[PDB]
Amino acid sequence: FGGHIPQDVAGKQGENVIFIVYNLTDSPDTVDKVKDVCANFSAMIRSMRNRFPDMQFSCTMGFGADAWTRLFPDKGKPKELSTFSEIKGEKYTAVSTPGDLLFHIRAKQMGLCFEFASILDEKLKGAVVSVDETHGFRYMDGKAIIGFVDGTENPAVDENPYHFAVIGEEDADFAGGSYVFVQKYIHDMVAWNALPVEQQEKVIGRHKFNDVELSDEEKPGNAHNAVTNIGDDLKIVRANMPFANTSKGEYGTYFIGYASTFSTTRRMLENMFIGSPAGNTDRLLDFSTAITGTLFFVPSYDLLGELGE
Amino acid sequence: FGGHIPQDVAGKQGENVIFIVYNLTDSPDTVDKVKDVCANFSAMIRSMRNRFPDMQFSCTMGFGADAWTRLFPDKGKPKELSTFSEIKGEKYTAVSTPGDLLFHIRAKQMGLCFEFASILDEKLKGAVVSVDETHGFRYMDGKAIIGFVDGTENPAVDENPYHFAVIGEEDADFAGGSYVFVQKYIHDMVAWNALPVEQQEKVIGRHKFNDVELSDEEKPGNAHNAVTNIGDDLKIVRANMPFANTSKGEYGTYFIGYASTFSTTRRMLENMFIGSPAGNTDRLLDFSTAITGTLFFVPSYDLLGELGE
Amino acid sequence: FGGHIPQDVAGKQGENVIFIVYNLTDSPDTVDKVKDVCANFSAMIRSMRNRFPDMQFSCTMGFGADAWTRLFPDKGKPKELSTFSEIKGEKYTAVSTPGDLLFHIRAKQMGLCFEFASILDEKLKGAVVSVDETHGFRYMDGKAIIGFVDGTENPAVDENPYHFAVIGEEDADFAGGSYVFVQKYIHDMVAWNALPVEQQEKVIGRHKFNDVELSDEEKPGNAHNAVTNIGDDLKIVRANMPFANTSKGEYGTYFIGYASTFSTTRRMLENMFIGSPAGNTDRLLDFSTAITGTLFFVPSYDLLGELGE
Amino acid sequence: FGGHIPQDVAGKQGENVIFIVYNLTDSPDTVDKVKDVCANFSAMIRSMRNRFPDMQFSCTMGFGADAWTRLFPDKGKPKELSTFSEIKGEKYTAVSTPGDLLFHIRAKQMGLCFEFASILDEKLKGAVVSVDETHGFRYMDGKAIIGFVDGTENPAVDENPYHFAVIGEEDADFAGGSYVFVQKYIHDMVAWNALPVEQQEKVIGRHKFNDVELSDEEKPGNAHNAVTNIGDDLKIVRANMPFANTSKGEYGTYFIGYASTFSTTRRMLENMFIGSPAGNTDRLLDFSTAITGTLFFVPSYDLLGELGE
Amino acid sequence: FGGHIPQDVAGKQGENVIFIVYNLTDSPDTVDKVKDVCANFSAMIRSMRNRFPDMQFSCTMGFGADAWTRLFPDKGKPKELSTFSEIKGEKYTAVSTPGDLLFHIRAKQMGLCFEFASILDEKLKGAVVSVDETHGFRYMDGKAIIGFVDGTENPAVDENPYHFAVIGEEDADFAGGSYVFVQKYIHDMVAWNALPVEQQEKVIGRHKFNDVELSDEEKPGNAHNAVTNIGDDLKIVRANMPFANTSKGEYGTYFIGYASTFSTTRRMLENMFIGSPAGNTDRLLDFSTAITGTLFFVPSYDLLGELGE
Amino acid sequence: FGGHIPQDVAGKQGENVIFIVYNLTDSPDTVDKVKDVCANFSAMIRSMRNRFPDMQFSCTMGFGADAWTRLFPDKGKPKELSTFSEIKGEKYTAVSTPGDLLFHIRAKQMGLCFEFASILDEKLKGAVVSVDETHGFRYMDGKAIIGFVDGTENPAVDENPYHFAVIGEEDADFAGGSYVFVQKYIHDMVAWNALPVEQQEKVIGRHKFNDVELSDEEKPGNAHNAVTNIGDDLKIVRANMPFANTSKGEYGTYFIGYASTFSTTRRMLENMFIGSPAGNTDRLLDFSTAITGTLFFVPSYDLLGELGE
Ligand SMILES: [Cl-]
Ligand SMILES: [Cl-]
Ligand SMILES: [Cl-]
Ligand SMILES: [Cl-]
Ligand SMILES: [Cl-]
Ligand SMILES: [Cl-]
Ligand SMILES: [Cl-]
Ligand SMILES: [Cl-]
Ligand SMILES: [Cl-]
Ligand SMILES: [Cl-]
Ligand SMILES: [Cl-]
Ligand SMILES: [Cl-]
Ligand SMILES: [Cl-]
Ligand SMILES: [Cl-]
Ligand SMILES: [Cl-]
Ligand SMILES: [Cl-]
Ligand SMILES: [Cl-]
Ligand SMILES: [Cl-]
Ligand code: NA
Ligand code: NA
Ligand code: NA
Ligand code: NA
Ligand code: NA
Ligand code: NA
Repeated sequence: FGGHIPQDVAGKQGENVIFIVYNLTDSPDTVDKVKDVCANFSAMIRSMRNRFPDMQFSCTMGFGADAWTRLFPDKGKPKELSTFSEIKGEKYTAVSTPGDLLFHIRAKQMGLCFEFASILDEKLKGAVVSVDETHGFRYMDGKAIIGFVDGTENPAVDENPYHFAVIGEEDADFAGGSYVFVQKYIHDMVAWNALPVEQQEKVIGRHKFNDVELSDEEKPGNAHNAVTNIGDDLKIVRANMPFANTSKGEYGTYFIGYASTFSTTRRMLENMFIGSPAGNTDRLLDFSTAITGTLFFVPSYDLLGELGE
Repeated sequence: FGGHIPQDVAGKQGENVIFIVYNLTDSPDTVDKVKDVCANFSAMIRSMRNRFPDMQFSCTMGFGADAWTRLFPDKGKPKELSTFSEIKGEKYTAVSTPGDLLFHIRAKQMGLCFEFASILDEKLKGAVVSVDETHGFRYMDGKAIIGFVDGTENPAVDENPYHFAVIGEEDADFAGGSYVFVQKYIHDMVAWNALPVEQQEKVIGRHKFNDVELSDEEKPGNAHNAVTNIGDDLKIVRANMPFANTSKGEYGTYFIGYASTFSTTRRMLENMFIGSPAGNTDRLLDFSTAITGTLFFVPSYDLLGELGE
Repeated sequence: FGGHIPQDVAGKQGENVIFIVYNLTDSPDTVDKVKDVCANFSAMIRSMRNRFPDMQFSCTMGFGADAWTRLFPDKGKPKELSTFSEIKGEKYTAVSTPGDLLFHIRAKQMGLCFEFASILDEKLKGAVVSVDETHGFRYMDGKAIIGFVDGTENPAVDENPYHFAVIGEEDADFAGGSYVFVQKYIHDMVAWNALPVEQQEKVIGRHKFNDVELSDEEKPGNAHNAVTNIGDDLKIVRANMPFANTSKGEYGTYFIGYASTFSTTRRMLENMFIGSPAGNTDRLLDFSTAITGTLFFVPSYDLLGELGE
Repeated sequence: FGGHIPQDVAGKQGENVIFIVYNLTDSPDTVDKVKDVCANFSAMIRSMRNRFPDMQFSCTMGFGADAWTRLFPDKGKPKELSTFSEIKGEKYTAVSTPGDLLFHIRAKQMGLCFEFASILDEKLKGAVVSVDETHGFRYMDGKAIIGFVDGTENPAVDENPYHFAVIGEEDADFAGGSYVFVQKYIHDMVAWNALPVEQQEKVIGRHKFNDVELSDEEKPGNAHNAVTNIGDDLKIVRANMPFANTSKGEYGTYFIGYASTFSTTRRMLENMFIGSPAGNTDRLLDFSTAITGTLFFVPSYDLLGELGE
Repeated sequence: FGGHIPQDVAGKQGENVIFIVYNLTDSPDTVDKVKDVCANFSAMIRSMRNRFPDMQFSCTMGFGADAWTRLFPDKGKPKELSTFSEIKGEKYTAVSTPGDLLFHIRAKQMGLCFEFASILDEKLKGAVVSVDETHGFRYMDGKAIIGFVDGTENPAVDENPYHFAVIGEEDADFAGGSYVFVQKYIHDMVAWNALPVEQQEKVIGRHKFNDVELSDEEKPGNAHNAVTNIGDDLKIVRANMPFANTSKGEYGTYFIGYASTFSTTRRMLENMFIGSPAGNTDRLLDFSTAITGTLFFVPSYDLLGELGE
Repeated sequence: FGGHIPQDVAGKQGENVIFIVYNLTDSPDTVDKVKDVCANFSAMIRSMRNRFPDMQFSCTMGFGADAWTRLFPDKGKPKELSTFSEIKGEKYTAVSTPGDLLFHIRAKQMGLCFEFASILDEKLKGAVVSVDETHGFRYMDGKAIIGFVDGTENPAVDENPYHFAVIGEEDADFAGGSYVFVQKYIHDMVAWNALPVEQQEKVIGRHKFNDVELSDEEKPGNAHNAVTNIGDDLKIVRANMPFANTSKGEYGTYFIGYASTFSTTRRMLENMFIGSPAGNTDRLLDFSTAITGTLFFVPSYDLLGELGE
């Protein structure tokens, strides 16, 4: 990665997570306050890890396409950093919604995520407004909120997740960076829970209990893991973090996918929402509605430091 | 307690917490669905503790005053179970707000709280509407969100917390039960953080770093721990659980206090909001606004089972 | 329990377990060697717990009916300590098989169970021959090897498991003791795994994923949890510990049930193997074959010490 | 114990330990400062346990015989609280050395012991002078510094350690209290390490590897565990905590023994230093030299509170 | 390693272990079923590590010499992959016994090893028969079952264990692979335990308590660690995992050694069984009998994937 | 580092620590005994890590300037290995005090540090005399004993600590080595504790509660973190480990700093004790007195092995 250290874009999914999306304000301190956070970001992480070395603390910081150009007009721009274009299928739509800054905060204890987030609040006071804050949690043995283990397909063991999450020499000025895409999905849990397990397995493409992938013969072409694994060893590093307000019957998945090239993520989204071939849409979308969709660029630590100067 | 096993009303504060307050609906299944939960409540707890014996899982279930009489007209009524009467001081008000059912869910992992809460959602579908759901977290070494350790005054070590949290033979028909009072407080963190530590210590009545109580000579009469410790060995078992949406600058404390007699809690509230003497109000209320206030009765497990029959 | 301390008969199920059943030999040292173990049993447990206070070490020791009378002719005999009589149904049989001594060894690490067992081997050299040794393990979140959580029905939370596991003043000379019954079951995993989950749930009587008991309307009368919960608040404390040699396709459950009265266990077995009414047998027996069955008496520590004198 | 809650006198041995012995000064604040600590002692423990609920924090506080009478002339005196009288054998002497206050501080982390001790330092400033401070540590699986597991003989499993550590109705005014005796031993490690293991086992009376007690036939009458187990079910609760400055070749054991009656401890000491019969001294004293010896009274929490009034 | 990722051949020894050796059957599905496992092996590991990231799950898969040629006739063959030739000394024999597939499964919980093994059973049904299954456990602080710490000599700290366990460019077509040799040893524990510790130390070549290597002057030339450390910085990565059925008096060590070149392992075996010089055999073989001996090739993950195509 | 593996000079700070400084004696075994430790050092570490893989055991070994030349006259000498020259300011002095060997021992349990240290004592018997032994502990969330988090400035996250701690090709014969400097500081805790928090923050240069660095506008030029961060990306890897004997009112910090070049450490010391500009001394020195100061060279493991030949 040209000797550039990436942010934690190939990290495992935390036990506790905070996703914050901010929009910038037009205040006369906005650029400076954002740059203060850029300058001090790795120090804030150092502080947490020094204080709580066993709590697996991590935070990543990303920038929206318009925000990047506003904040950093002379820094160039990653080749694929452009506002996400809505993908509208015959039935489902991957919406494109606002967001200038993304913070993805993970730790073994929620109190540490809060601590970091509170300092961001203080440092960015007047410079930002909240677009979304979602709190997530690890559910059992890495299950998505629909009760199936998620993440087994992430590159690991015989592949290096950094290879798939981090920009390389194909865009050398931004090597060590990453393209991260987020979507909030709201589930129809009543309809999902009405499906027998065997039908749920056909929707997902893996066995519910033991997480073993369905055989080609058993796996339908519109299974979630069939359509989202686009092939040709093109992969991203994904979470699907549960969030919920059960008292209101609200159950969701916060999708976050880090990629060396956004083209992979976008192809996955095309396969899901349009279908390959057209109409062969992700069956899981019959139970899941995308209500946000935003692309951010996550710079290498080296670049982040330069941004803060 | 007349041989009655209490719910977990003298438990320590969890690492992760969900507070849910429901109102009952007028559906023709409402009483039956609530009774199903009553009947199966200890089984649901058994399941969690059997599956995750090291995760310190706990849930308590309580009933509002009006709800109790609606649901269980022939079961009698605890002597102090009456709708909380708002306490209006010259400056501050402890508001009285709605709530028919309370669930207080605690565990070492938020995913387990979610699991339990999702089953409550399913079992109570159509019988309830959400009044409030708040998610809390343990912050560092048991700090309240204002950065001071909280809970050291809870009866422990040389006193038995059950003695102070659980109804005894003074109301024998409900021995083993508890009166629980909840309040959501929203903090003015900007004003709080502007105070030097030494002034913050005078507001709280303990040292910030080492949690040592201020000496009588140093402790003001309007310190939080001066006014809320009402004396005569009358005590309750309290949490003040942090909650926050930092992206919106929202910082709060979810107060929950379990008592053998609500008269103690009410006297504490009088001391805080009216002052003893009048005007000697809790200085912490200059930085904290109560936005909910509700009393619930938490029956013994024995009684809970009878309620579900 | 007449002031008698029971052995660990209401303990939770260990992470690692060793079940050993010995027969006595006719050697001229047999009684003395057994008495040496009786005399030193609580010391051996003290040693383990002193050395490894966080490893949840436990061992229980029990005696077969014939063995008890051979070893201890003048100590009287528990009222229900008689060789188990085989229960033969129209289709299934709960066999009665040999065993003079039972050791049930549990800990957070298998190495500690081994340590204790090796010392028993040394102390009993020449006095015993192995009838069976089975090693078990906790499987996920307390699942039985058939993939369903087991043990949720064990008395806990609003009931005291000692009340159900320990002999009381109804047999005062043996108060603090327990009746323990063991059975090895071999499963037909191929047939079991061929069942859809919804049919598996009807066999067990609980939901597979969330361990919620089936409703009366949904639960068949021959479900495992219907037939084994005999009613009238008559209960025992059970494990169903997984064991396996997967390379040979061997999958089993080692049943062990501690009871204040063996009559409860025997009634449960009648319900399973004969049926109540006759023919209403445990559906789980269509997938599980009992290959051992033995009753042992587990004395209080006080009595155990006397036995060793 | 007359309804009196004892201090942690039957606690297990901590991972990290601080033993502090203070003498009182003649300052005109000495009694008041000591009483401040008495009054606030259980609060200081509450604070630690509230902040660090999983760190097994404990502290006990005891008073020397002369100090008790100086500080509390009108509180009466425990029947056996008298300055320890040196026990001089033909070869070895159990010395009697000064000490007015004892603090025995234990936790899973040394930093917590330090925290508590620093607050004691602050509260007692000018009122005390240090007689001894020793820091100890748990060594492997509860080994004493001579490489043998220690503490297995402590009452546990089939006996209640409080019964042996806590004063009962035989001295009702002080029920809930305890007699604690401390000795620092310095070892001749070079001589000890020169002994073959089999001879070391004869000195101790247990096997080195597996902690199994030697048989009567194998155990010499002067073995440490033979002479210190005085019989007739008279027992105390002991630690022998390792301490060392290896750079100076200094290896020691800090003995601390809590007893319901000091007469048991004193009889043990007679057996060790004089011998029963005379000359049958503890063989371990051939490798261990007592350099301190002091008796303290550890009051119940109830009494401690009264002392602080 | 030519850019090839090795299997976990330099892993530490698990807390719980399963060793399975299978023979292939002559069924018309055998090759395909084995290839299915090859193709899905890294996915099965990904699943376990995704679900249980803190449980240190690992599995390695190896092939016997004859099996390799049967299954993969056109893949070439590692230079040293040939059926192990029995080493017969004047007194002891390192036997050569059957085995086509080896699975070495390790984790912090035995239930996870079982899970993985059960899926192998299902996937290989009809294609294999069990030759041996042995379950092992970590014993105390990494002790072998003879009570001495084992594994300290494994390359680590100032050497890289992969260098010694993994084939390099000397056999480039198989770089990233490993030669693994397994032997089951049965111990004469009665004879071993009859040896004084000082003689046991001379058999092993290290001190029993502190694991310090004997000095050259003290260490006999036939000590286990003298004869098995062949010199010239030629090393392998070894376990000696305890296994036992104590009820039958059966105590064993399951030897498993991973090597970049089998020539090192074979030289070690020559030193042990024949002696260097002849007759200078491993003294530990006077207490240990080899009852199996088989060589397997453990391919890199890259190659394993190709094998499964 | 020329392919040389460094000792643990960029390790995190242990939970428990032992610092030992020895002087050599003039005995006729001194060189040989030191060389025995050199030869066996990595083996001793291997043993600890093999036995206790989860206890984060570490030890580093360093040599004083005079000692190096005495022991190893023909090995050359690191370019900056010269006896530390006392730095005397107008008010404060960084003293230079004796020491020939340094051992820095860290682990999650103090018993493991003791174990290692005891073996060093045995191996070095007669060859050394103790200059200092200090025991340290981690205090809360990595706080120095003055109650502020320390170590956040250590290179990490976006920098590699080895780059700053380890000698590179600028001194190729010693690449992989490190310069370590130790100082014992004694604090005036009474004066420190009398400072309001806001003044303490000005002395340190960070906020006490949240460890956030003071802004340039708020941070005085004589703040500890201003003067010790010398700039130009010149950094060392530091601990400031707490030690104390609270009973004597003794509170200290054991400074230890590992550096690729001692010139950085020395410049830091100049800034602290003399001031840059002169007189702009570290304000923390108004509360901290240096009582030792010694430089040691910590060789790579490769070189250490050669030294032991
Ligand atoms: Cl931590
Ligand atoms: Cl710019
Ligand atoms: Cl797009
Ligand atoms: Cl758990
Ligand atoms: Cl009613
Ligand atoms: Cl009211
Ligand atoms: Cl332990
Ligand atoms: Cl008898
Ligand atoms: Cl029967
Ligand atoms: Cl804790
Ligand atoms: Cl008095
Ligand atoms: Cl005396
Ligand atoms: Cl895990
Ligand atoms: Cl082929
Ligand atoms: Cl060969
Ligand atoms: Cl460990
Ligand atoms: Cl030299
Ligand atoms: Cl210098
Ligand atoms: Na501005
Ligand atoms: Na209805
Ligand atoms: Na005999
Ligand atoms: Na005074
Ligand atoms: Na076929
Ligand atoms: Na010499």
